[PDB]
Amino acid sequence: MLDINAFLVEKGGDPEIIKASQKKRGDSVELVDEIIAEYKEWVKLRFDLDEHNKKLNSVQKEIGKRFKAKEDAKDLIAEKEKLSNEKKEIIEKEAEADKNLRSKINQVGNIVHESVVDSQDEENNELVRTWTPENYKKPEQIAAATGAPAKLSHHEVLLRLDGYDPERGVRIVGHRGYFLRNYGVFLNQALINYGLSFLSSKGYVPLQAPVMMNKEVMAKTAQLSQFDEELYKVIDGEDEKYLIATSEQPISAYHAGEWFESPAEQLPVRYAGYSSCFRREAGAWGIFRVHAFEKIEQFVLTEPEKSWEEFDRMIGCSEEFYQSLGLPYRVVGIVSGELNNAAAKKYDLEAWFPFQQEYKELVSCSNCTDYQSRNLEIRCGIEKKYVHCLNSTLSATERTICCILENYQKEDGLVIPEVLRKYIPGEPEFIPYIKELPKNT
Amino acid sequence: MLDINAFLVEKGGDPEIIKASQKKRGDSVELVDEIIAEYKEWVKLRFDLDEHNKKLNSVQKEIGKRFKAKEDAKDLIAEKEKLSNEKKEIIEKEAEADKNLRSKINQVGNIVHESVVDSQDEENNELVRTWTPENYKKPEQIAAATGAPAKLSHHEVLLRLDGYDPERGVRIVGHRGYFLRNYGVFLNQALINYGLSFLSSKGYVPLQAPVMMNKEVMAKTAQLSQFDEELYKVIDGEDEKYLIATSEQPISAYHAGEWFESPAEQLPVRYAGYSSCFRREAGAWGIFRVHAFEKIEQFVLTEPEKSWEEFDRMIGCSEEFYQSLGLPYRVVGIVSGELNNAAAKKYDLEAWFPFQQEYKELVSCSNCTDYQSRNLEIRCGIEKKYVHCLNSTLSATERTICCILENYQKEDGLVIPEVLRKYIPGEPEFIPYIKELPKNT
Repeated sequence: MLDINAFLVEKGGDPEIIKASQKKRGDSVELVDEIIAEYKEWVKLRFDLDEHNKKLNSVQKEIGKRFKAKEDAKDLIAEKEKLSNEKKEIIEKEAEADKNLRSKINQVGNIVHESVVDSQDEENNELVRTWTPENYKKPEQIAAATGAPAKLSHHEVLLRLDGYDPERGVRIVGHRGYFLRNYGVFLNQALINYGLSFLSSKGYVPLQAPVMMNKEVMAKTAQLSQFDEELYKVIDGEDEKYLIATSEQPISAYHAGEWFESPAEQLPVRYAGYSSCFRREAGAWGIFRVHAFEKIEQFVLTEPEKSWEEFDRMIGCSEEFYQSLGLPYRVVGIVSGELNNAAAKKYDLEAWFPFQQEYKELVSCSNCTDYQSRNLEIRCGIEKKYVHCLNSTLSATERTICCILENYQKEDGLVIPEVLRKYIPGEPEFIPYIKELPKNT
Repeated sequence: MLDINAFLVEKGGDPEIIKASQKKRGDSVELVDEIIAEYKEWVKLRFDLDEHNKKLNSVQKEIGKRFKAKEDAKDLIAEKEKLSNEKKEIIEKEAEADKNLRSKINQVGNIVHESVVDSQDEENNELVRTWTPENYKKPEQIAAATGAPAKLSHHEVLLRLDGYDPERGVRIVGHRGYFLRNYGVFLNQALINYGLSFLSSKGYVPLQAPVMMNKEVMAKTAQLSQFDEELYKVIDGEDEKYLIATSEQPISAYHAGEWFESPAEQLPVRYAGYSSCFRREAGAWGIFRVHAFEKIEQFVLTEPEKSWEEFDRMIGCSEEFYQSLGLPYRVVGIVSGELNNAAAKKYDLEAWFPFQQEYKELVSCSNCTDYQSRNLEIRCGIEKKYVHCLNSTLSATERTICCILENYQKEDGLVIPEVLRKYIPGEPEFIPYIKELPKNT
């Protein structure tokens, strides 16, 4: 969340900027005035507590004196007990005010970066750049890597290759359930390992995260909507944890409570996160939108002064990865009304799906500045200064497989993307269709 | 579970053999007599239902006649309604008897194979065979692959290599939580991919299973104790699923309700299962006994006549895998009292851990005959004949890493097992210790 002082003009803050941001987000603007008002009540309580402390200390000294002189102190004792009973009430109120103030601040989104387009409608997303492989004329219903008619959807290609089983998957785990089979498995592993090797060659540290997280830690990195909507809860006898939606969650907390005190030397720290991911929300057929999938994630901590440059570097890394796979794409700047609480700015890389004949999101890249690091107490250098946290998908692997399937299909099977070959037993350049589909021409 | 007819001597069954097996298991012997008694009550109910059907049909014809002749039928109508009211009761009882009978049978373990040692005490496990690499003199406190003093435990080696993070892991997910880091990640992926390639070269079909399963399917393949003890439950709004303990669970159900009608040609079917695994029970330090880990599993369906030969083939496959990693081991035949419900026979491969100076289980191999396939209705050929199901660990990868760490350690770092090198970026032959431990000599 934002610093309490950001709301307080008298403490160098900028509440007007927070109001403008709230408005761009399409979120409550009144919340800002409410926070400021509650802050003043909290301050009044603190003053009142301090005055009671001093009066109490004072009447204590008098009682000591009274007893020393062997004089009755009933009057002072009465005053003491009254001041004491008032102090009790004030302590309770201060605690309540502090709690409610923190809950309110927690509802306010990060300050939307000035570059972001102000709109609630994704039709207004910024077209940042477009890339095509140089031998792919234009995005159309043609497989980019083969020049073949993009005749089959990703689900159909995968079925014909016998690379997954949605029917047995649904029987065993329900909605959108699936097994991967034979080359479906090898392709998924190839993307995971290629992804880890690609990032490690860029100095990222491979990090495989646990897929369960304690509630209290998760709550510090993820917004409310995410719990009562997005995350599966795990029951462990009497205890509960959450399954993660992305390794960004546990990895963001990896350095919680730590301090990069010599940041010129210690930062940036860059992690190639790997984990399975679980989402309660997944809506057609295929492994494009499912409840469980794997992701290689970039997660980076930087000095506050350097996060914007790193943002460009991280999307550049993802772009380079998709270029290496020969997949056409565009990069779009997401409108303000579509940012989650933590993001100050977000670019999506959306790759061309030639059967679908549309660009579909494969990557999101966000600068969350110090919104999470403040909660997680990840300090930077010598109120407090915190690191900036950025996250960017490298590959949601099953979804990336869908894009590969549509772009590498041809009449008799699938061409294997060159960079993935070394990661698959036999280093096949091509794998044939094994099965015909019921519906065909 | 066992066939109902196995309990019925009059139906070609062998209840004495089931009693003997129960006794070997240290489970209830009385359960067998109880099942037989309840079966007879069920039969009595069925007879009574059939007699009521015939009487009812009979009195119906008379009522028709009576009405045809325009005669009063109050007497017949009364008899009809009485027979009807009795039929209602019988139907309800039959359903209850059938339910209780099935619940009882479900409690009876698979018939323990005659080769299995009859005992409740693992000290009596059969020593089946022992293997050592030919340049490793004997199991002692010496790293088998390097000849170096096995000075460090697996946890210490992994710490010195900076290959995992138990401290940040525990903070984020609690008990035994961990991240894998750098080479810890690459080694885990290497074992997964080596394992898949090793089995696929043997004709196994790679199969990556979903890690969630619907309750009703899980209950058909896994015993009661497993739910109220072993499995995490997942909360999905109003619904619930389980996280799997091993890909053997969903893969055993992969062919549920299917029929291998030409088994000479269609069987055996062999799967190289891959998934993460989740266990509520994990007890020191390290990634040897943890709540979440990955496993490559052999899962095989065969004709009933061929399962014993396949059992030998499957343990042979696991042995060959450990031999290829240079890890000394022994194979032990688990005593009757230690078999789970489904296993008719189980071998554990236990690998030598030179720091621990003990053999520790890395592989279990079981022939479950048709105990699960009967529940899952997986038929074989032309009462009913079902396939046999066998399962054997190829590698619990994090645990296998522990064995590698102790056996490949030397004074200045870790030798990378030769077969894994091709799977790790840079194909390192050796990786140096990066960190010193607080406690040392």
